[PDB]
Amino acid sequence: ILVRKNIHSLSHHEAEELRDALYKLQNDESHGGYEHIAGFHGYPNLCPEKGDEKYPCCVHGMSIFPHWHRLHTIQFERALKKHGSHLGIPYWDWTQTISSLPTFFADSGNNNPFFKYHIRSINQDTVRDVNEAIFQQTKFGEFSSIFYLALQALEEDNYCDFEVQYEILHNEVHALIGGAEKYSMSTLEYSAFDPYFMIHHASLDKIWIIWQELQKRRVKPAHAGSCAGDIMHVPLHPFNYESVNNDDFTRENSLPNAVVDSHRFNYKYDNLNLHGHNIEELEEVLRSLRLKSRVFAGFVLSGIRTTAVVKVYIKSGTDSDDEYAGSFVILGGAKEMPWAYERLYRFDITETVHNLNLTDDHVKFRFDLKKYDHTELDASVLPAPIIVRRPNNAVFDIIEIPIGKDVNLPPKVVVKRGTKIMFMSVDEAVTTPMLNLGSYTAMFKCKVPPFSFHAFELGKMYSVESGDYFMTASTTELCNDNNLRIHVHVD
Amino acid sequence: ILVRKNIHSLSHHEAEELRDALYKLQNDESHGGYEHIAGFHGYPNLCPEKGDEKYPCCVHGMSIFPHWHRLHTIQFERALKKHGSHLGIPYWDWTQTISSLPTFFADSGNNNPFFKYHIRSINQDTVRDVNEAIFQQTKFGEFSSIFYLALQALEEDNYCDFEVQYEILHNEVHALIGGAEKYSMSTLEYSAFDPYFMIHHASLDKIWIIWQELQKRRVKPAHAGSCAGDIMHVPLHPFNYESVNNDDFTRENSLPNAVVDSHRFNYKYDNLNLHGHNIEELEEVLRSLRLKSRVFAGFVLSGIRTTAVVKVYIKSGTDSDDEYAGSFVILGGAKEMPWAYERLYRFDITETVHNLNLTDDHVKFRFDLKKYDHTELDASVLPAPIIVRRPNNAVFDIIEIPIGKDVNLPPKVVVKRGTKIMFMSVDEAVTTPMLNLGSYTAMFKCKVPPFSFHAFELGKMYSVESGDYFMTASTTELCNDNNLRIHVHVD
Ligand SMILES: [Cu+2]
Ligand SMILES: [Cu+2]
Ligand SMILES: [Cu+2]
Ligand SMILES: [Cu+2]
Repeated sequence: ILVRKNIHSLSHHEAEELRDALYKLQNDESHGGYEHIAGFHGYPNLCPEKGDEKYPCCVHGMSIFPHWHRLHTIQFERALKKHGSHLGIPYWDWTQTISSLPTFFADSGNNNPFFKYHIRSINQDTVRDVNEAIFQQTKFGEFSSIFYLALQALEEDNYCDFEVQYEILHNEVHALIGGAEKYSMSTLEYSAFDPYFMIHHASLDKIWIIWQELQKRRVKPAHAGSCAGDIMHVPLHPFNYESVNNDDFTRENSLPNAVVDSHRFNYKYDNLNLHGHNIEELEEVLRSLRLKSRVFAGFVLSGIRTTAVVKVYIKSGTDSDDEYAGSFVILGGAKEMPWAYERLYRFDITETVHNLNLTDDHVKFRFDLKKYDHTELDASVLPAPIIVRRPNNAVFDIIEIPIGKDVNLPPKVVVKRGTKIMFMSVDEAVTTPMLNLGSYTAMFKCKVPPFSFHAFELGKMYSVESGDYFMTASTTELCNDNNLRIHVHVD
Repeated sequence: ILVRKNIHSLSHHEAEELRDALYKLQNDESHGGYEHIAGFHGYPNLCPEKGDEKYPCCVHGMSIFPHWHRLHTIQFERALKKHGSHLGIPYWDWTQTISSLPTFFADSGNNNPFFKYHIRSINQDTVRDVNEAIFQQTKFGEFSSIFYLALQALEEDNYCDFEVQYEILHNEVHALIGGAEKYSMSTLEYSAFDPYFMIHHASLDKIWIIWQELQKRRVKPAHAGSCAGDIMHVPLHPFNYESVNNDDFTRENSLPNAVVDSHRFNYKYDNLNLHGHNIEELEEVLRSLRLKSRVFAGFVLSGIRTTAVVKVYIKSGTDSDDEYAGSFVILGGAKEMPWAYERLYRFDITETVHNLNLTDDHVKFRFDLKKYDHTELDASVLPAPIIVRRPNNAVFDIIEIPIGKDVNLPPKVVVKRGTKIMFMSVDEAVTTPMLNLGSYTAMFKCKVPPFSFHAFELGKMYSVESGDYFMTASTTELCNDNNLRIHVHVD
């Protein structure tokens, strides 16, 4: 019987309840206190039952990334109501044209509890190094910045391929807000303490909702167990571990398959509209993208044990003229629990490609540069972008063009039974054999037969069948000249 | 309405029909001829629809190894009846004490069509280099040689862990019969032509049958799709390809899930007794093994693109005194289609170990020597034996002790939900951390967290839970000092 009203439709009278509730919680050091709730995600680490090895309970990159967050956000909200609340956590639609940071934060003075919070555990206040994060261009379709990504998440079908777009989209915000500060909102291991953090995740949660049932309207209900669900059949840590917020709902309903439905944790949003668009209205904008063929840059991101950014630079035919193809962010931090996107990260680079006039399957590759919160780091681990072209009219097929030679990436799962696959003949040195489904992981360690062309993967081709595939080098030796062994998988 | 009567209970009158039927087939060069039927398995290769790359349709090592064979044997039999037969293909129980090779073969003179056959395609007659393959010791339990293996196949539960024991057992015979001859019955790429071959596989088929329903008597019905079945949902090549024996039954019922039941291809055996033991009687002998703890030497055999033998030598405490721990055979041949046992190969070495007095989990390893049809070959690719101890009373649990350092093998699947696992602390240089379930294949490529001991795998321990596991080196560097990354799996 609670509701997360918009932070914009907020009223002075309403504003009070929020500040009072949060303050009372902030000055609370009990297991249900604010210094303890923010401790779940960032530092200090806990989860493992006395493993004396710490461990960030923050679940990022995993298939349940949104599941652990959706429950944590309600944990924050529930803790408030218990401390004297009236309305739910205010959400902020940061997709729309941002003219300035919410006055709910900016009001640093008057000791606003929503702008920052004193860690208390190891001192240090929650500081933020705001970034531009603005520059209008055009709304209502083709909205530059944020919105596109968010709208590109609802666009995606299936949940496992959606989760990626869901996270990456939310990864952006964290950066601009926390900037490059020590214990900022961008620093995974501390971003949890920030007042915004607790409420920001709610803003993202709302997007999940709109998409959740949005799928139902496409005879493609995706929510609980769909694809990589073996990871879901396990309670969210440390919500289940005996030392949680002790909130009957959380401590027990910590199971991912239970947190899948929001109408269970007693709370609803004032609306289900994004960027001023209603579900039916917004569903139209989505139809716009699908009406225009766009080339995407596949990414098989993997845990870099740290949060940072990455500027995608497209090579030009001139001589080397780079190009700001865009830029995304990867959350994380040393001591984080290992993760690796099983699914590809749909990233649009359409226009950028058309400028230098290159083909998706034809000789097309680029060299991007990544960067930590502030300093430069090993841009090495790309891992080799896996170009993917999504045809316009008549979609939900998507083509997948891996590569041939100098490719770098573990088994990529484009999933979405019915998807198309191919290979990049990049580098003429290597022809177009590329074994195919060698056999099982064992064989995948490169052990191709004596010229016995176990055909299946040729030049510019395609697929349609599902199941478990694979792609190894034409010959045994031509395998170790780049480690060609991308184990593609379906479903 | 046909029957495969024993080759021993055979009578002169009956013998004729068999010789006539086979002869008429042998001198038949049509698509349903004998030179064409034997062509399905060995050379010349076919299967792929005009891939001009040949391809041995012989399916060995795969989970459907017995499925493709069971259908081929009926193909041979059906071809005969169509050419004038009366009884089914005679089976020979080679498990029992062998006093001498069947007189159905030995009768070289009189131009016996069952002793050999002229390839005709590329000349050369079917020759065999018989091996001793005898030496009585004791029957009715603990029968040295053959029978043990066969009885060790019915012993095993589940079908995927059975198929291995099923093949390896049948792999033996091939050797002794073909010996070390060019186009012998031991040479995969030609063994198909041999008259025995066509009938021998029928002998093995009978064992599959007795085991098939034998399981049903243990409330554990395993036949069609059980474990690795994705490989079954595909017709057996080239039985389906348009150019098969054109036998309505084969050409159509080529689907593995259909060949699972024999009572479908119109044919039954004169009995279902092995080594003179009835199903109920034999089921007792099985109860004997389970009543005595036996240590086994796990094996994750993988396609060596050739058929050969391997002598397991156990190291002694003396100084290096080896020991004839036994010996098995691996069928195959250059140009063969890639295979790799997903499941482990149960091989008993009990007594051998007790002599030098060593412990399964404790410092225990051995160096075996493998050999091609006649010459020595790279004994390299072991791959590191994965010792497994099967406790007596109260079985169907099996313990799995992999290893720590200098281990070599892809993801091993002990399956059998409820199985136990551990690790060999062999080599004190490496302690007992061994990460555990790092994450997904991506993470498995070694990328363990910063000392963050994602506990699960410790010293002499165990398991019980199912699902997909894994085991990586304690530290990132300690991983590449042997490539510790055996991806264990259950179910
Ligand atoms: Cu987080
Ligand atoms: Cu977050
Ligand atoms: Cu065979
Ligand atoms: Cu065989």
